[PDB]
Amino acid sequence: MSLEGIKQINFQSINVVENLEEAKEGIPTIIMFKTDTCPYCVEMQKELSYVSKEREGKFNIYYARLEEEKNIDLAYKYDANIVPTTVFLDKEGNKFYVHQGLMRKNNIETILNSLGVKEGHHHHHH
Repeated sequence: MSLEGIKQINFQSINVVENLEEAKEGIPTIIMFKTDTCPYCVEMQKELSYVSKEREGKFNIYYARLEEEKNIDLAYKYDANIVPTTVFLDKEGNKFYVHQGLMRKNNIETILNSLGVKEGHHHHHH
């Protein structure tokens, strides 16, 4: 939430990453492209929190802020021209499904299921 600012913004965003620089491979990668100031981002973030609640350690959620330079090429590489551009990638980053527009937990979650989310088999059984 809105605290610290330095490197603790993701206190509500679990399974998420600041940038691909922090993101890794193996676990399927979901890229949501967002401008600096965007309300729809927050709405989808909390939805993502719900998804992460039902899916601990399986995929990574990359918040692709248009605030940086890397997301210029990143944007076009993943067909991002509207916020939020949600592109669903499988384990190695196979761009399977892009969706430009807001969604909900169920629908996001179903698309992950459509990718496969194969890796991420590090989930505590209890």
